[PDB]
Amino acid sequence: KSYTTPKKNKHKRKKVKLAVLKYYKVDENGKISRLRRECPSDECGAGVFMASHFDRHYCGKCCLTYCF
Amino acid sequence: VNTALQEVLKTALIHDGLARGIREAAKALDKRQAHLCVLASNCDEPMYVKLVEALCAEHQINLIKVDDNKKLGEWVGLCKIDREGKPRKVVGCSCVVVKDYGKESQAKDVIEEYFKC
Repeated sequence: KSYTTPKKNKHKRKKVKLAVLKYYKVDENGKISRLRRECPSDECGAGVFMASHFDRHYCGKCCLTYCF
Repeated sequence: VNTALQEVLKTALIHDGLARGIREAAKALDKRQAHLCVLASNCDEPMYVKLVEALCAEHQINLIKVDDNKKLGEWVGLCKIDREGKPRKVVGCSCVVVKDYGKESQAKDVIEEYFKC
């Protein structure tokens, strides 16, 4: 049946093609320049990277936050 | 000698050791579990192929360079529809980092012998 208010939409996932290249920086030689901070949590050793937001850092699944 | 690589590919799916995908490769290479990585070529990945070669060149990671992405997808078998016949439509995967737990196989020895030479 007909309602008053206009419908609420679902959050569409802003999917990124090749999101892995952004996390590292390739050198001219066979080495690396790791941009974003690695997670110091016990669950994920040194493999999982933290978010690089405008004024703090964050990790997803261990849910750890670090303000400047 | 790629039928040996297909035997190591089967032992890495059955025992379920391969942590496939470049995102999961980046995790497995950083957590130091990798023994062997298989990689496609001759595709529109100009700076991307430089990244994976640099990550494989960091610390003690082997390389297999097949030329086709879709044949690598066919080998791992991501969309095997109608096995009794031909697979319908499989995706072209790039970077599959295998780690056999059940290494008791006829194939891992001859590939390690190839990497020794």
